Amino acid sequence: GFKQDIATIRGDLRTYAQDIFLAFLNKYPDERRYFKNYVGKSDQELKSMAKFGDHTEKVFNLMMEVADRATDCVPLASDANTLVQMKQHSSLTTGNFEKLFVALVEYMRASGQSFDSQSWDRFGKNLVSALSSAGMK
Amino acid sequence: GFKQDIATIRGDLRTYAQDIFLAFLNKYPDERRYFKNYVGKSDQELKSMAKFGDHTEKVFNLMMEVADRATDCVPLASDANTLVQMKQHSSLTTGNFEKLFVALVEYMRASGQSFDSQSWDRFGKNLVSALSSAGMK
Ligand code: HEM
Ligand code: HEM
Ligand SMILES: [Xe]
Ligand SMILES: [Xe]
Ligand SMILES: [Xe]
Ligand SMILES: [Xe]
Repeated sequence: GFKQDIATIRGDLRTYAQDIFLAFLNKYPDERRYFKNYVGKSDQELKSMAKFGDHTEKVFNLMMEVADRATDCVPLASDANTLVQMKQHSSLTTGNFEKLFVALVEYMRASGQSFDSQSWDRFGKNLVSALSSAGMK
Repeated sequence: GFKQDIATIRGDLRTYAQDIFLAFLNKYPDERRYFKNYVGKSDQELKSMAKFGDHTEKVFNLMMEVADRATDCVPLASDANTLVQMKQHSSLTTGNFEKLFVALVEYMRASGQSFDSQSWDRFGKNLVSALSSAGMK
C-alpha cells in the first residue's frame, strides 16, 4: 500500500527520485521553464549534473515526509502551507503539482512493481486541494 | 510437486504466510479494506502487531490443511463449505479468493524456489469452483 510505497521509495531514494522527476520532465517538457539549466539535455546528461541529483533528492526527501505525515493520503495543512510559502515555489500554481503527480502515477503504473498507484493519485489530488486551501492559485 | 510445496510452506509458515499475504495486499490494494487494522501501516509496522502475525499464520495453516486434504489439487467439499460458512468470510465473493491465488502463484513464480506454481494455480481454480458449488457468490 501507500505506507509501504514510502518505504520502497526511501530504500532507493536517489534512483527513484531521478527516474520519477525525469518521467515528469519528459511527459511535460515545458515544465523545465521553472528550473535552471535543465533544457537541452538528455536524461543521462541531467543525471551527471550534481545539482540535478541534489535537487531531486531534496524534493523526494520532502515528498516522502509529507506522504508519511498524511492520514489516508490526506496531507497536513502545515505541509501544504510550507510548500506554498517556499520562496522557490513563488512562480507555481496547483497545475504544476497536478502534472507532477500524473507523471508519478503513470511511472508507477508503467513499472513491473506493486506500487499502490491509485493511492498516489488520491494523495496528489488531496495535496492540490490542500495547496488551494493554503492559498496557492 | 504440490505435496513438497506444502512441506516447504509449513517449514517456515510465518515467513511465507506474511510474505504471500503482503504480496496479495500490494497487488490488490483495495483488498486491505477487509483488514481495517492493517490500513496505513508499512510491512514492518504490520509485523510488529501481534494479530498480524497470528492471523496470517492461521490463514495459511488452514490453507495448507485444505491443500493437504485435497486429491490431485481438488479440495474436499467439506473444506470448501467451512471457508464459505466462516463468519469472517460473510462479505466475500469468489473473486476475493481468485485474487489471493493470482498473487500466491505470482509470488511462487517470482521466487528463486522450484514451487509447482501450475498446481497452485489449478488448486486455486478448483477451490473457487468448490466455493461456488458450496454457495459462495
Ligand atoms: C510535493 C511536491 C514538491 C515538493 C515536496 C517540492 C520540494 C522542493 C524542495 C525541497 C526544494 C529545494 C531543493 C533544494 O534546495 O535543492 C524545491 C525547489 C524548487 N521547486 Fe519544488 N517541490 C515540489 C513540487 C514542485 C513542482 C511541481 C515544481 C514545478 C513544476 C517545483 C519547482 C521548484 C523550483 C523551480 C525549485 C528551485 C529550483 C531548484 O531547486 O532546482 N516544485 N522544491
Ligand atoms: C483459502 C484461502 C483462505 C483461508 C484458508 C482463510 C482462512 C482464514 C482463517 C483461519 C481466519 C481466522 C484467523 C484467526 O482465527 O485469527 C480468517 C479470517 C479472515 N479472513 Fe480468511 N481465508 C482465506 C481467504 C480469504 C480472503 C481471500 C479474504 C478476503 C480478501 C479473507 C478475509 C478474511 C477476513 C477479513 C478475516 C478476519 C480478519 C482477520 O483475521 O484478519 N479470507 N481467514
Ligand atoms: Xe518537482
Ligand atoms: Xe512540507
Ligand atoms: Xe487472505
Ligand atoms: Xe477449511
